Amino acid sequence: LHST
Amino acid sequence: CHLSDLLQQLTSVNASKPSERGLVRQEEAEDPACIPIFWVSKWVDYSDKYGLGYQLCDNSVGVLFNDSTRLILYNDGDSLQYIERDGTESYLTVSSHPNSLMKKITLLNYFRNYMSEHLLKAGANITLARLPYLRTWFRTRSAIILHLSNGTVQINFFQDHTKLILCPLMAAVTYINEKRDFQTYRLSLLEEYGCCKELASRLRYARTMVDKLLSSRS
Repeated sequence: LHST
Repeated sequence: CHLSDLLQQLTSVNASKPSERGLVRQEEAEDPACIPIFWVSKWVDYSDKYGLGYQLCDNSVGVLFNDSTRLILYNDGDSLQYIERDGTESYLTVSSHPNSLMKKITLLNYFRNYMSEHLLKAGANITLARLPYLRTWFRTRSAIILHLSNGTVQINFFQDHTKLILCPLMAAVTYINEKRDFQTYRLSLLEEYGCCKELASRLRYARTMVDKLLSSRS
């Protein structure tokens, strides 16, 4: 559910 | 849309079979004059309730809400742009906004604080005009696809954390690898000089994703  | 130019550029490079060169000279395809101005450095998928929040590499922040409206906060921390479903833009600020936008401004504030305290910033090792906004996005099992209003398409691959930033106006692609090297190629030169199997595979996936965007609009 969230980035790199 | 520029999506059609992008699809053409990608089908052309992929037709050249760039990983089957007698000698691959991928480094020769790099072009520093094509480094993109804008890409997504962080994102938060909260779309089962509110929508998709993101940060651009200039530290501006945006949300594409589930009602397909957009709110963009510039990197002065106060200037706002609201974009209705049809694309109608209004300009406002956090300090002075219509009360109708209080809920959406509150949500953007939550996203922005979270992305200022938490995630790793993609392309951070690389350095108030027309900001692009998120036109559309979707996710597969292996990647999230982000389509910006200036025509760039970014693809973030979940399993190895690599990323593609595709800019049809420069006919260029930026690849961020596992080690967070940030390399910008001219697509015509990848046609000329070839590239490794890994990047060739991402570019094949990229064409299919751009095809999906084209078959999906409005």
